[PDB]
Amino acid sequence: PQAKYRHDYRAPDYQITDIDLTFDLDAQKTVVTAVSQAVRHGASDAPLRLNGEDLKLVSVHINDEPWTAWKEEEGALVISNLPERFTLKIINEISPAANTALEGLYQSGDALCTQCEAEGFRHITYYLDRPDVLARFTTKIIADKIKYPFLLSNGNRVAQGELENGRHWVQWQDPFPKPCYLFALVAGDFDVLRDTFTTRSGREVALELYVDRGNLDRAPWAMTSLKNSMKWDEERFGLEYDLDIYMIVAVDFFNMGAMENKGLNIFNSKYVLARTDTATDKDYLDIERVIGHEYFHNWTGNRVTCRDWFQLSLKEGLTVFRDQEFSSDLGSRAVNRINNVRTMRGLQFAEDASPMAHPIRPDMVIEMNNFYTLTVYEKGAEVIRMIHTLLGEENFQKGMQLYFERHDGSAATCDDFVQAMEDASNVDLSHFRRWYSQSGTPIVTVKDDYNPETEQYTLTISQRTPATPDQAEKQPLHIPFAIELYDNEGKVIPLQKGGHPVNSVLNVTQAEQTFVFDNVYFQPVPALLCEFSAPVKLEYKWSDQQLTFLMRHARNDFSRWDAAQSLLATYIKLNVARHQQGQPLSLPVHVADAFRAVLLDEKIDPALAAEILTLPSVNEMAELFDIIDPIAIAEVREALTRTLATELADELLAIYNANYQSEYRVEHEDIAKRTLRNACLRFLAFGETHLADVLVSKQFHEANNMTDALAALSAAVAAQLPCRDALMQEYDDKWHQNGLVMDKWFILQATSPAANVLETVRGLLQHRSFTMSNPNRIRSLIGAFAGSNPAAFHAEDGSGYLFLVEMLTDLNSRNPQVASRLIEPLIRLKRYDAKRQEKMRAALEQLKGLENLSGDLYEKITKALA
Ligand SMILES: CN(C)c1ncnc2c1ncn2[C@@H]1O[C@H](CO)[C@@H](N)[C@H]1O
Ligand SMILES: COc1ccc(C[C@H](N)C(=O)O)cc1
Ligand SMILES: [Zn+2]
Repeated sequence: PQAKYRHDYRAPDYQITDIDLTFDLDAQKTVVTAVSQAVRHGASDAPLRLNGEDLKLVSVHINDEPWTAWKEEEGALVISNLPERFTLKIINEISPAANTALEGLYQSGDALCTQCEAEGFRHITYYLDRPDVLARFTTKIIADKIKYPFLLSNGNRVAQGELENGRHWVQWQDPFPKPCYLFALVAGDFDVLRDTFTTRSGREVALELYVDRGNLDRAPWAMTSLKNSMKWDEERFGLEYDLDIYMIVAVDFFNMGAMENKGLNIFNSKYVLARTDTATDKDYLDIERVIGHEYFHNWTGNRVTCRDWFQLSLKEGLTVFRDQEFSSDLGSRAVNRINNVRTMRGLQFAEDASPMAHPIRPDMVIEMNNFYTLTVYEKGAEVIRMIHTLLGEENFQKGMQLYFERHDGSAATCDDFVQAMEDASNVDLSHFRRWYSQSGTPIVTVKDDYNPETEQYTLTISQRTPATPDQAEKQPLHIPFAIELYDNEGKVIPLQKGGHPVNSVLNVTQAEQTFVFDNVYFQPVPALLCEFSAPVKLEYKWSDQQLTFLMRHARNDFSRWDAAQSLLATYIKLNVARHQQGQPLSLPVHVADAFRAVLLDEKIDPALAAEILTLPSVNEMAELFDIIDPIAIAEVREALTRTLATELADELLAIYNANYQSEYRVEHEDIAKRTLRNACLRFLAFGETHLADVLVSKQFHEANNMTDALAALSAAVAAQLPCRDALMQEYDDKWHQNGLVMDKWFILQATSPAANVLETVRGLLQHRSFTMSNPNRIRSLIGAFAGSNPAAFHAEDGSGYLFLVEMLTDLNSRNPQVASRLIEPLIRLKRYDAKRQEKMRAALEQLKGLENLSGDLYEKITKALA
């Protein structure tokens, strides 16, 4: 498995301009005919090197001459002695039914569908499987009409026919040149929800959502959200859909979330199907965001694509930024920002502190499917957001416009995007570019001084990024550091110096620097790194009173939340140390009082209250520590919940009841109230047993929507309430035939605090609703155990590691992409104590020795074991 390097990019020796594909479809043996029009750009003696995996080659012709000057080698078909311009014809066979990896053309239930990103098209035919080769596709699909009445590919239908022996065919054409990773094919029997969207210039677009039979009842929200996505992109970005038909297919078997194939997106059904009894508010909002994300790729990914895979963030950072802006504009901006910061600080930072650390533009990859990461996506988006902070909306949109003017219809680079933004705005991003090439989380240290004689406030700000295993050399970044200063009534102090305004985004560009502010008439309380203005760790010696002051007075909702997180972090760290000494939780009265104040403040948005009242997750807590003690973290989190539950009991029940809603609506104010209600229920579940048991069981039985039902259920499991087992069996009895709904239940099982969780999980491998053939079930049971129950995963007996090794031993062979996601918790071994580290290393060494170890796993194991 050889590493590939960004610096080794070279333009292709050959282009393909046009490809005509024919599929004689059958689940056991599909025959692919591919007729490509090729053009040599490189040296006249260079062979054409086509990529292919697991293909049975039938024939090779060049201008209809059977060719003799070719050879197959590992991963490749190398064709020699070609003319400058020619027609290549390849016939080859593939076997969809054999494809358990779900890469290429595969079976999902009774349907046939494709996944081609990143390098899946080479599993279908021999091709230039690189995203800087852009070709015009025509696709003819021949199949059994009964089995496959719908035959879909990108674009519009150009031809159709019927054949003997019950076969029929449809031919599609997509006018826009594309890299092969955006090819899609779907064949099956579906229900179809059909609608229309008219663009702002009057183009009528046919919208078509394909779902398995009997799922139309779960389709309208996804269609609503597609329309909302299209409107928003018009309003915010000025972008309109460019084709006549927009197709989405929801499939049950899919490794990732969804896929932006031009005009024919393919979605995991998790990110499509919803009705009020099956889906929670968070499912609704995730469908919204994923529908949006894939639609936004139509411009940022498809009309402008990636020169090479190391440029992935060019489309993914920017399309995540767009999905976040879409959700934030339609819904609660602060709740969005809060949750994206929780992901950054709790999950992304862990990656950046791990053996798999990489810059948002990687330099070295073994298996590109391993680089669809929190870093490339979420840190990628933070980097785009920083450009937006530095430029402002108007200049950022001028940059977007210049980026599309220069690069529409091409495969571009991250550097191209940054150049466009610099050139449009006249903001210098030369130093800023280091964010693309440097891995790891910068640590930003802030000291302050108030001089009452001169009425000046001085911030001394330093930065450093620690080395990471991938990069021994680090340098200072251009860090946009947003501040606000508050007087003692809570009013903002104007920032100025020498008689002139100073921008509140400080440019922190050196290892150390000072910023001096004049006409500061009162000692201020600072709000620092406002709206998480750069993806960094902040070190400032906060008093508890400065933090509770911000919770009361800060102008932006995010700051109030962030101040609450800073206040809790001190006390989480205190109590983890106490747990290690066998001492009970300790929490100052004034800290509990600040959370009481949030409960009783009628002026606070409920959406923001709910988030302040949602404790940091065990992953966020782990981020606070150099060495992670997973059992201490889990138990401290429960104890902190119990303490607050006891101290705030009466207020929690008052706010619980005050936020009752008889009508269920998927509307943002209503969601906010429900999130606050259910935030209170999490604490009330740790009340006196009999009170809690009744409250939680009542909500479970009386709920008129799945948000409320699942909140109750999750509380019964988290607090090990007497009603737990009955409620859990009630749910299984009701919902066992519905795998998406059962995933919620598997997550609850896997994340249970019960002593016997591992035994329960292992027994659920045989559950009627579980199967190792379905990525969503694997994620919901096995993934949630390893990744989201770090306490049971890191059981001192080592049983959690042994369990994961067993499951990876299967998955390595079955589905290496899912295996690679699931090994992540073992690759974090150097964050744990020595005894755990030795057990985790033994597990990794077992896996390193597997027969037929996948490249996907090999990459991660060898970084981990270094
Ligand atoms: C589809 N959208 C909205 C995504 N938004 C954010 N990250 C994603 C997405 N799709 C895939 N990813 C990334 O790939 C990984 C799957 O766990 C996630 N890390 C995620 O950040
Ligand atoms: C291995 O299968 C896939 C790989 C990547 C994706 C992500 C999709 N482009 C997105 O950004 O949502 C989807 C599937
Ligand atoms: Zn994407």
